[PDB]
Amino acid sequence: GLDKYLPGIEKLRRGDGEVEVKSLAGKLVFFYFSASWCPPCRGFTPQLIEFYDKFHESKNFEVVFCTWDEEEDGFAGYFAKMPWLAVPFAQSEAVQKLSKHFNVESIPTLIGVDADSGDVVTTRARATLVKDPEGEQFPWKDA
Repeated sequence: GLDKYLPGIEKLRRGDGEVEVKSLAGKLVFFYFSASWCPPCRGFTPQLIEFYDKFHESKNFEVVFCTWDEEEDGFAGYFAKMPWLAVPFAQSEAVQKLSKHFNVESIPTLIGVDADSGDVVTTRARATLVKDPEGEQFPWKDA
């Protein structure tokens, strides 16, 4: 189901190593579009980390950082501060195309899709998460 969003990407970053995209079977996957340079990302990222630490297991989801940073050497530093996965910096073309697919015009943006079906679940999770820190309305389904 994820083939559509990350064509021919089989591995994602996690800490200093990697995981197979196959390990996301059955999960809700949030693509998190952000950058070290983005002012509103600074305040949002820690709110997402809190939500992830509390609920990624119990609510069965994963976060995949999709960078808008264009400085390679900053990538390590910025992703190092996150607990989840990332599209590798060298697969930035895939991130750009995904950003276009979802009409991401500003960051931060958080889009949730079902890994198995590829179906879009929510496109507004950056807005809804800040008003729902306990995830009482998770996964904030689009109409």
